[PDB]
Amino acid sequence: LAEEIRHMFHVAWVDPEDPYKGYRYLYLTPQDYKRVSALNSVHCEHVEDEGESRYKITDIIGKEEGIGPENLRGSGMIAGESSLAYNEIITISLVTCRAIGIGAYLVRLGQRTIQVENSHLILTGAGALNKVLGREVYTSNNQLGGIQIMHNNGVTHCTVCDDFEGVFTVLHWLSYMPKSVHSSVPLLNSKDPIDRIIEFVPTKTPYDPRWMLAGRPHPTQKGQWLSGFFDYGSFSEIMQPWAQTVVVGRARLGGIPVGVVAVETRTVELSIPADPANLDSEAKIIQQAGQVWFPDSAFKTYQAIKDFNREGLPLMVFANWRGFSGGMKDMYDQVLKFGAYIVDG
Amino acid sequence: TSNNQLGGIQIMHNNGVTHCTVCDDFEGVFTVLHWLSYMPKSVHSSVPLLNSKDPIDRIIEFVPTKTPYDPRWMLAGRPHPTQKGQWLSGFFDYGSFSEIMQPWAQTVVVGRARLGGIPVGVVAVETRTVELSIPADPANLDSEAKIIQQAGQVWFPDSAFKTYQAIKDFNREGLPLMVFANWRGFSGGMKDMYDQVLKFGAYIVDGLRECCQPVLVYIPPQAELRGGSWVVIDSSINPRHMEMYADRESRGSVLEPEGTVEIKFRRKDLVKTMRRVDPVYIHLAERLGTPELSTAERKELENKLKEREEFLIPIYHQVAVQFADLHDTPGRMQEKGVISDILDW
Amino acid sequence: LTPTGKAIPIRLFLTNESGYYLDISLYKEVTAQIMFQAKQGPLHGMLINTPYVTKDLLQSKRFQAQSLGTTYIYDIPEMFRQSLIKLWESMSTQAFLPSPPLPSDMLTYTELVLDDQGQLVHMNRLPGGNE
Amino acid sequence: ELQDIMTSVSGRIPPNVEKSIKKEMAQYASNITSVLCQFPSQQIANILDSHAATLNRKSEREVFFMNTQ
Amino acid sequence: LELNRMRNFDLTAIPCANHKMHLYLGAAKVEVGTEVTDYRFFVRAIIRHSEASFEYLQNEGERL
Repeated sequence: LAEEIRHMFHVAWVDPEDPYKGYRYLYLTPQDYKRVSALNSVHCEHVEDEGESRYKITDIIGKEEGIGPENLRGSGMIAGESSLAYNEIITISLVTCRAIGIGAYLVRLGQRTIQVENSHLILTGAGALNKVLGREVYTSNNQLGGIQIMHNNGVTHCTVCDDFEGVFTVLHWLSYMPKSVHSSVPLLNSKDPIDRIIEFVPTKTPYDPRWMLAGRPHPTQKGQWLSGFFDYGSFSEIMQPWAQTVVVGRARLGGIPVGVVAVETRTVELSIPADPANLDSEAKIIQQAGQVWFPDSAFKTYQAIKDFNREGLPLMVFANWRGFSGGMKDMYDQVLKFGAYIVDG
Repeated sequence: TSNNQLGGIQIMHNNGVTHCTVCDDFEGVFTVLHWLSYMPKSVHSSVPLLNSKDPIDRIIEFVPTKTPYDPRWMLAGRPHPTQKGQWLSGFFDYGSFSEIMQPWAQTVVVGRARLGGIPVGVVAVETRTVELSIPADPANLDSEAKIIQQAGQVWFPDSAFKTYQAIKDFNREGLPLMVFANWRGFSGGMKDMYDQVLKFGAYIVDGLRECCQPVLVYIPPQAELRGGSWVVIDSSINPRHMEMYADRESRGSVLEPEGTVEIKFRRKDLVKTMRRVDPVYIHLAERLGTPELSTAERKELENKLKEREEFLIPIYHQVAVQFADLHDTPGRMQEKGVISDILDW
Repeated sequence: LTPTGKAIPIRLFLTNESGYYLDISLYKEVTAQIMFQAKQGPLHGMLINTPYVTKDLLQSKRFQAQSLGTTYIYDIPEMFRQSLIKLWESMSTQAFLPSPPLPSDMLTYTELVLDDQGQLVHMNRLPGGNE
Repeated sequence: ELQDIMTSVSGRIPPNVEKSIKKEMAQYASNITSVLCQFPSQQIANILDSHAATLNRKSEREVFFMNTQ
Repeated sequence: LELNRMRNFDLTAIPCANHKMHLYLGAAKVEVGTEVTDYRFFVRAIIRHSEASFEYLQNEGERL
């Protein structure tokens, strides 16, 4: 707020001899008006009222630059370019302590998002809403945007304990991506050879799909190794705890970075948290069949593949989906819409 | 009991998958062709313009109100309250607005219309509290259909998608878009945030970025636009093609005034403002500002201070909030460059 | 120099941090209060009796960062390196990679700063410089 | 013709657009005696209009008006 | 020896052989409100020992 006015403005009372009768407008005494008035600081109009001559404050323009709606303008501006760029180049982001409003929107807009413990990922603070919602519903911004909301709802992609491992994840991520569009495949000599046979075989009996993908320890006589399809230790997941009937990430097969998809085969159990704000809401627990596309799965599944596509990667997909779920609510919840969208990708 | 339970108009119209519903095949084909009367023959062709019977050099009679209202009236007009059957004209041609996805997410209303016979796509905001009904899943005996109050002037998950869908949909038609924005912000509560309203705000930018024809945005009277709603539709996304106008009675900040005041109108500012303006405080301060006071007078004065100040806080709080709101006004907006000109509805 | 008969004074200031990186800030003593003039150099031009920066500036901002559970920005470049060096070793498990570089050689940064027109300018300066 | 107008409006000038226009007359002058030299019309006008993108929403432009006109 | 460029520092002269080289230990000179924060060992020389000079300067420098 324009400080220059705060310490010298006077109130134009409905009645000065009693302020509690309300106020009409704010104004400045002539020494005080004669100074912001000259400087394109505010917009005023001269007025005669209750006898005296005032420079009635009509609009505050504010000689202090940077405290007005331009900051909101700047925010959209840096959002838009990044959206096109993200579909054009690699963006990665780590939110360490808190991202608020445009900060939140830009990290979120960038999509691949890393979160340090005790941080939160929110746009507007718990205080305003608890007040708007009439009671101290929430006590900490982490309640709104912490991993307990955003990791459980698919807004957080990956989580981290500190900035360093964030930096590690950023740098760890970069090892899969081509430096530019002018650059090739560049191939590694992986320590998992390629012209080997795979020992682990998928089964009718259910199994953790990361083993089909990444390999596994020999269940009995360790330390032997049941080899998987992909290079041991090479796969870097995203969106792990939400809608686990499908799994997305990047890996390397013989040292070429790729994106990788596999399917959980046992029915997934999704926990929906209770909204303490809404007294009806109880924390539901939902069965999510394996090998099925849901509203959630189609949104999340499209995103990993799409990202790889704007990057330029070849894809090797272990495709395993039986259909869309057809119950009233989830169908009502628009799985068709995002199903249509995957086709575009 | 019926495939319509799964995919009937009662699901797809209630969730916005169906744009229009019809009673029979004949009337269906009619609806198809009726939409097309707004659409360009090809992408190489202009929107087909009509010479509308609602004249172009008319004034708009209906004025959006503090009292809640159906937004087609602001957009499409309404009947005159007194001398019926007259019509309070809306912005767009009388009878020209053809809504879609009407019963789903009614906090915002989207459709196609004509302005002086120019077809445009249109999104406007419902002002009465919406009660959105989510049906009960009969498959799951726990699920009961809750019935939720959905505030007006807010972006929800549902509202943002319907708005995103209509806008996305309209953009590929080749229509100019007119958004009569009347959003206080995005909802930041656990459920709506959990239900991913943040996600679709980023997405609209991509959607809005692809626009190839004029989009003229006008914030109608009694609307306000803060933070998320302006930022995600700033002309910066497509400066090449976007232009902006704001009503005198529009508003904009990262944060609306009540939350702004809380930071910058503490006791000190109230006391300071009283001390400058309040006659009693000056009087009190004159005596409290006296040396060599009686131990009687001193403690009473300290009491007089606590009693006068705290008792005085309400009036000066109202005075305090008005000052802040004047910084965020359209007058400043044009000078500071966030709007191009101010019109009168 | 050998023919010239033009004796110059050159207040050269040497810059070395953790690691064997030796950054030489070489200037010339140019006029009226003498002025370090060579590139772009860390604190390229300044007068000569420039009182010496006290460290507790840096210290002060790092405390604020830990208190928000994050890392101070000008400490990030070495944090990039520590993560990056640690990465080069761990990845040698996974793949045959070239030999890692020395900590001094893993990473180099140059500050980018907006001019009046919002255009980029390269600056090789000392940590703690944000405006 | 570009000397004489641009000599009498040497002041009141925003140097970003001036250094651009004044460059290319200099290299109108360097490339003279070519068989194929024409004025770079769209270039001088368009360059100024990069700086119309940021200033023009503000009416801050009446010094600028007599230079952008 | 532009020694006023550290007046906001605390340096104590120790007499020393190789009398060219005066080394000072520096404590950030601060106001009464606060206690010194910087603790640097300074070695401050003067160099005049009579292409040869440059090599001489280097070599003498390591010895020094």
